[PDB]
Amino acid sequence: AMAISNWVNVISDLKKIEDLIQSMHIDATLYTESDVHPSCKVTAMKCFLLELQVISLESGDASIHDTVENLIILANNSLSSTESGCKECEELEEKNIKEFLQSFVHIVQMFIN
Amino acid sequence: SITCPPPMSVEHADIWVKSYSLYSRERYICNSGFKRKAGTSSLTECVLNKATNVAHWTTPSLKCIRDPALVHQR
Repeated sequence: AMAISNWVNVISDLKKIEDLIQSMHIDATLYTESDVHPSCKVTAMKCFLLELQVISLESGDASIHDTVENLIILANNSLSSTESGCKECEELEEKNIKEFLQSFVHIVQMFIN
Repeated sequence: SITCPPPMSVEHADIWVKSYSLYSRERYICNSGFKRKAGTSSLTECVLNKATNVAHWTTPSLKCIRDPALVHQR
């Protein structure tokens, strides 16, 4: 069977989340690394993943939680198969959900081969 | 016509409530020198104990941590 990278499925879960939240009113601001240096990418990916969970929690929605759960399962998988002096997540700029998810796609493109 | 009481305190955070009305959504904000822990939520909501007709604010998962920006200059 064809091996398809987990990050592809991560990208389409992000798109799914974008569509699902359009009907809702999530107004959280989230730590967002808009320009990830390659040298800190795993640190940054971990922040994105943590902050996606806030979107999930605040949603109170089954489909969103299920999509988020599937996304982070997929991500942790890939990340299984040391960066020093990277910013903590709380050092990042906070942005709205739309910019957050756009930047999440951007980092995911870095992990695709 | 149900409304919520003053919200409970969250360590290192404060809150100003725009509406005490049922299902109102509000947010705790970490004090100066503290930051919301990534992956924790500041949202609280006024919800109903169904078989009590009494409303309360949900506990947020928020955790306020020392600002990492500062933790390095002392």
